[PDB]
Amino acid sequence: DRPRFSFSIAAREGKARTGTIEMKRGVIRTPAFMPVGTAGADIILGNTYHLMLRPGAERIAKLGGLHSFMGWDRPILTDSGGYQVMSLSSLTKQSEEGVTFKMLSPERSIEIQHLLGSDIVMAFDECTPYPATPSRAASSMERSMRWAKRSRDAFDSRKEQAENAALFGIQQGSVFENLRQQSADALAEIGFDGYAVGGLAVGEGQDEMFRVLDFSVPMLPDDKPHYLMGVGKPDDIVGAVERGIDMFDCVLPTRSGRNGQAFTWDGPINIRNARFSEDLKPLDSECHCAVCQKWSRAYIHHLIRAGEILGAMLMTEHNIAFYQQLMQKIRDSISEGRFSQFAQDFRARYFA
Amino acid sequence: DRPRFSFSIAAREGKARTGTIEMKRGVIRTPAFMPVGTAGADIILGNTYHLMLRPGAERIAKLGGLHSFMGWDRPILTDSGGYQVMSLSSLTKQSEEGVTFKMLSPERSIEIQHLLGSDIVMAFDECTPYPATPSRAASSMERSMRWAKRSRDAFDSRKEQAENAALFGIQQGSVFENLRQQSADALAEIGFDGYAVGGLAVGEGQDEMFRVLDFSVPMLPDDKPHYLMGVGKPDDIVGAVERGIDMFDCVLPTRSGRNGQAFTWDGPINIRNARFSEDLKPLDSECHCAVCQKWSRAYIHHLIRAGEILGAMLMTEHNIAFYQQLMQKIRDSISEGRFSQFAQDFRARYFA
Ligand SMILES: Nc1nc2c(CCc3ccccc3)c3nc[nH]c3cc2c(=O)[nH]1
Ligand SMILES: Nc1nc2c(CCc3ccccc3)c3nc[nH]c3cc2c(=O)[nH]1
Ligand SMILES: [Zn+2]
Ligand SMILES: [Zn+2]
Repeated sequence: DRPRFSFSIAAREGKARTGTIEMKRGVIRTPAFMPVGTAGADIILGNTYHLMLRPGAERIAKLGGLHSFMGWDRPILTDSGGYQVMSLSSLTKQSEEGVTFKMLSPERSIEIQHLLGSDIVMAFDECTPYPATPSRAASSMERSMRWAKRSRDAFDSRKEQAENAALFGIQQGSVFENLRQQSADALAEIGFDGYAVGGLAVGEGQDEMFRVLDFSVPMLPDDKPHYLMGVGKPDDIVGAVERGIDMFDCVLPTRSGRNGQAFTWDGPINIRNARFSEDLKPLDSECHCAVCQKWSRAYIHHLIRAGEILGAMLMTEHNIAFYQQLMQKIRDSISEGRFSQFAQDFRARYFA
Repeated sequence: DRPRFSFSIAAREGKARTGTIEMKRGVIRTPAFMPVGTAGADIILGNTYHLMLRPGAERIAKLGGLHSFMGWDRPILTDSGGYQVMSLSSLTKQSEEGVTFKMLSPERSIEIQHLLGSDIVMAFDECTPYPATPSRAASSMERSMRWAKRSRDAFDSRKEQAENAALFGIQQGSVFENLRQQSADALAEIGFDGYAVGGLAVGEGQDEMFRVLDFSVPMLPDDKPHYLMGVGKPDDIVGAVERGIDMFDCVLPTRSGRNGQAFTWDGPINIRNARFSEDLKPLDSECHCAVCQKWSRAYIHHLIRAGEILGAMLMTEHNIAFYQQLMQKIRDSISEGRFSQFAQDFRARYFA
């Protein structure tokens, strides 16, 4: 049987790495993109915030857990819920115990993720608002580090979870190198199975994010996976892999798919635009996905313009397939020692 | 090679028949349900009214026709467009030449369907409003019969269409037996490849529709397929097959699928209802579709309640699959001489 958690690096190029995470439910090839399970990927995302509200974490456990519920027997990552409460909820009330909204604490977060049955459990953190002064960023980071220890203990107190899932710590510190170093030191001292770079993809722009990644990723344990949360556009991913990131999630493939935007090797396109009404080429000339095997930009443009659900499904299937082809190309080129050439070739074509 | 059009009846029970329509692009097993191609079926529907407006019939021909456009190389039926103009358009203006809206004529209808490339072409008729007085129903029917002859001639003037497609005449006459007889006589004298019962599914209720079918279907040529337009609910189809109908279309599978209603052997259910929030059974216990193979009512209820497009796609896939399983069961039981028992068993379970 596979171990509970084992990360091995098969090849490197500069700061980039490619390898595998072994877990009881399957293997995850890295760098990995992790799509929302609500729709090939090796791991999908559960929506902790939505699930604790409908139908509730207890109801999901009663239904047999998220794997059974969603019909997905491979690994599932779940976020810890505070980021989502802090962005999509009202009348939020924060304190050292946790957050109240209309009480999510480290312990409750971990228990919710346990009842959901997810394989990769995120520590309960505070995604510090951007921008932030040094003092507020430090205060926030210090509380997240106390909350990280409380998450560690809650996770270790549940035998089924401690023996079958994995726990990731989330680095905070806003854009400040010394706070990122302190956060990294505190996490490493607690000890986690993986480490996420939190508090980015919060409006900072790609230049600032890349700058923060430049000094932040090397503070994490090299021998454990690095998860950049909430990122990102295809060029964000390529640049973040260049900076040592192993795992990604982003709202873009599914949000774009529902709003008429398709990702291609030549950049994104809005398929609703009239220039596609008679374009017989598939969404992308090279894409191996099923949509691109059967249908033209013209027919997908027509479905979406007509309001047919089929169109949004075909766009979403293509976008998710495109992201996985991107990750496959990143892994192959790292493994073959030509990732640097690939990144240059990707950006020249993607931005042309 | 298959012929342009050949209908053969393999077995009968009472007025019910089962058999096949051979056409150059494929075989159609009857009784047949014909789903909207905009999403196994043997024939799909093109939306003449929408397509003549976006992107236009000429643009579809420029793109290679509807088979190429939709990625579907099997038969396609198209309606003649007037029913749709008369129900979904504004500022309609009618005359002996045709209908003007914001000029669809028999000749233009046929040419539009030719440019679309459909395999089964509907005569350009007037679906008489319901209810209607004898005099208005007769006037309307008499114009549709003149229009049927004009459709015949337009169809025969286009060599590629006359040699590769099929043309159906549409009986009108509202609920009046003598007008239905006159309409049937006029169509048979013109001569068509199949005959549709038009002017039903316009609000009359199942009792009245079945009454009209009782005397109307036997006026049509027995040796040609009978197409009841716009029908219907599963119990409508079963009863119409009992009355000699061979072909059906209906908005229900796709409209229901987008609004939370799933058809089952035990009747329809609204999956959004709270009673399904913890129901681990598939949408239907017997259904062989992929959705019912993998997912519970509970998870589909959750997707739809959450607004996820995945849910509406899974409901639609199930509903269309259910209709085709219904038709398969009708064909098998007719062919095995137990359709009467089947209809009784279907209604007892469906309405229980
Ligand atoms: N816990 C946490 N989540 C973040 C997310 C959501 C990632 C997520 C993972 C899995 C499911 C849903 C959401 C961010 N999205 C954009 N920027 C983000 C920052 C953070 C962060 O600092 N902490
Ligand atoms: N031409 C025509 N169409 C009808 C339709 C649409 C069937 C159709 C077929 C293929 C595609 C779209 C629509 C009806 N729908 C409900 N009742 C109906 C009656 C008629 C009718 O009398 N004539
Ligand atoms: Zn594709
Ligand atoms: Zn089903």
